[PDB]
Amino acid sequence: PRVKGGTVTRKRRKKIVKLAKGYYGSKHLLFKVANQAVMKSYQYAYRDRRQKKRDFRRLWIARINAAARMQDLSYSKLMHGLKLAGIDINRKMLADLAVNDIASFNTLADSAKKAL
Amino acid sequence: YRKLGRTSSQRKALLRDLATDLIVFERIETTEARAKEIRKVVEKLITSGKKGDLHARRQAAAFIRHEVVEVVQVKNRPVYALQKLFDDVAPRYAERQGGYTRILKKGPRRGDGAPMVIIELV
Amino acid sequence: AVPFRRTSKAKKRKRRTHVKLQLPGMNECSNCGEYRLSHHVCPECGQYDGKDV
Amino acid sequence: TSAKAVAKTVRIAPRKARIVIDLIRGKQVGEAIAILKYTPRSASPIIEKVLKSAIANAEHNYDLDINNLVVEEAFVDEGPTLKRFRPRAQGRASAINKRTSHITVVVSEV
RNA sequence: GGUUCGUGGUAGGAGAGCGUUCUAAGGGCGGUGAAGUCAGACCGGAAGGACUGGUGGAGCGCUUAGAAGUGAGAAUGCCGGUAUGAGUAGCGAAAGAAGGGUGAGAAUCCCUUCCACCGAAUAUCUAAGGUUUCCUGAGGAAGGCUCGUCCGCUCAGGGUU
RNA sequence: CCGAUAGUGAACCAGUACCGUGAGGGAAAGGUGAAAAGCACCCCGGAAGGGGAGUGAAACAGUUCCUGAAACCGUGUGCCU
RNA sequence: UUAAGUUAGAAAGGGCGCACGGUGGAUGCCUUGGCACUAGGAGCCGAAGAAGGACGGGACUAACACCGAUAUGCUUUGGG
Ligand SMILES: [Mg+2]
Ligand SMILES: [Mg+2]
Ligand SMILES: [Mg+2]
Ligand SMILES: [Mg+2]
Ligand SMILES: [Mg+2]
Ligand SMILES: [Mg+2]
Ligand SMILES: [Mg+2]
Ligand SMILES: [Mg+2]
Ligand SMILES: [Mg+2]
Ligand SMILES: [Mg+2]
Ligand SMILES: [Mg+2]
Ligand SMILES: [Mg+2]
Ligand SMILES: [Mg+2]
Ligand SMILES: [Mg+2]
Ligand SMILES: [Mg+2]
Ligand SMILES: [Mg+2]
Ligand SMILES: [Mg+2]
Ligand SMILES: [Mg+2]
Ligand SMILES: [Mg+2]
Ligand SMILES: [Mg+2]
Ligand SMILES: [Zn+2]
Repeated sequence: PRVKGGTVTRKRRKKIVKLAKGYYGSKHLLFKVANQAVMKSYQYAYRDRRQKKRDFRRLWIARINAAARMQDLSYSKLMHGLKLAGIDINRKMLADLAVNDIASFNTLADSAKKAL
Repeated sequence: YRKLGRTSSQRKALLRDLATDLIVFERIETTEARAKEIRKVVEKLITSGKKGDLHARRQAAAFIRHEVVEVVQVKNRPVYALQKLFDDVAPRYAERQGGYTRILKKGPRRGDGAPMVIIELV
Repeated sequence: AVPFRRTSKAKKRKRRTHVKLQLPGMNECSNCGEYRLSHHVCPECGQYDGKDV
Repeated sequence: TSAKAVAKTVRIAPRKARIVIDLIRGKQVGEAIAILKYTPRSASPIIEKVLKSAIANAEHNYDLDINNLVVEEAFVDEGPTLKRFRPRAQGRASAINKRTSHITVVVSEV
């Protein structure tokens, strides 16, 4: 029996074109360039799930550095201080205190100075 | 002066044809560019007419076309464009210094969008 | 000589920003009561709006 | 409330009809008809007949006020293309698209 | 069921599967709306699968097996459609003008006048070749490189002794 | 076994049209509806084509008329420029 | 008022999203036609003019089909 290429092709290509929603010009209309754009988007998203983790740690460190220099410590001294003190609060939590509860951050910065 | 998409001899022929038409019919419809050239040539023919003497008649005769305007019936004799210029048109502008013609803007022609005008004696 | 790349829809549409007609220069006549080109004769009345013929 | 007329498969290229239809969009019908009368384009007469047809529809069928009408919508859709051939040099024939237009005008009160 | 060690990968080996058409058998859905089609923020580890609503208007799933014209993005692939270049190149040697007419509409059809061109031809016969193109009356979709009321075009009648 | 790019080259006036001096080469092109009930009449328009009205289960089924994807062409606008 | 500073808004046109159309003829459903076979039959026509054609035949007939100046049919036997 003959199997004509009916429907499966259109269904598969239309899904890929829908994933290219919002892309510029031909990239959200045409299967050949949409399929490239979607493959490339997935590759970037994979790469950026790793890069995101690096980027946020750089942001936190920069904020901890700013708040620590207001207490006459560098980031490198404060983090050494907190390690010697035995304080295990991570950079995301420290950066949060440095923006939202500076009084609490100053308390930890004192604990750091004491350990040094 | 305007070149009207024509060679020198073609342009002289065109100017003579239109000049005669305006003297014969007294009101013609043509393109704006043609009308703006015709006013110069027709007003000079009427000037020759106002001058009236044989020398001016022969200067006009060198330009005006040998066309019959009408047949008057006295026997019946024809009236030639040159006779009309010197016997009919010229005298009616005896007291008027210049400005024997006027151009009324009509509108664009269907087939080529050419801006058409009425040019008329007065 | 020949297009190196096809022109995108956006680029084609930008090029055509200036490919358009202007509105004709027209106005309502008093004697006619209808629109006419300025400095032209009004056919509705059948003469020049000012100068009677 | 609104009245529409369509001229289907008019033998004029859509681009050539659109450049004119763009003048009358949003205008009062009186001004629209004037604009078309004094726009020297092949499309102007064709669009005028569609617009006057739409106005007649508005007056006869729906009993709207003709003095009060505005061109609510006007647009040109592609019709079926006539395919022709022009003989070029060296025995080659080049395609000629004799394109057609569907010209729609909608008129409304205000 | 735990424990331990593993899980980058081209050619390539191995395995498990998804989906398509058809058949069988069971069991179903469907004019209270089948397939297809469109949309969506749903589900599965993937291939993929549902649900809901629009369109559609009569056929189609599911389970287990079976059989294959069984899966496309590339072949300067084949066929069709539609873009881009672009309102761009081009519109194929040449003199036209105005008045009058016709017509829904006229640079382009008809008439008049003037102008211009060929004239050992761009004139008159005639063979070949073509085969109705000839005449008359209607026509203006397409054809005519524009227009068209006109035509070697369309439709009727005719016409060659 | 095929179901209209398939199956014959040919589902349709196909070895036709068309190409070629000739031998020869050689297409494209299926579907209104159950029934013509194939849109009287009115309106704009020279016509074409529309808008009503009517028929029909449906006319967004209107003489090539089941469905009607994508490219491509437009109108409108929420956010951006 | 002056000065210094800051910030908004804009669309000739364009982008993204959505909605609604057009074009186009994919898809599904359908089948007038094909494809491969099986069983049986039949395997030749022609000077008594074949195969295959040309031109004709209708009230009007361009085409197809049918027919041959007895031409869109004639005689006869059966069926209905
Ligand atoms: Mg000379
Ligand atoms: Mg040649
Ligand atoms: Mg691996
Ligand atoms: Mg590893
Ligand atoms: Mg293997
Ligand atoms: Mg099926
Ligand atoms: Mg479909
Ligand atoms: Mg295959
Ligand atoms: Mg392809
Ligand atoms: Mg260019
Ligand atoms: Mg140029
Ligand atoms: Mg040019
Ligand atoms: Mg020429
Ligand atoms: Mg010689
Ligand atoms: Mg003739
Ligand atoms: Mg034409
Ligand atoms: Mg004629
Ligand atoms: Mg076939
Ligand atoms: Mg199909
Ligand atoms: Mg159709
Ligand atoms: Zn006036």
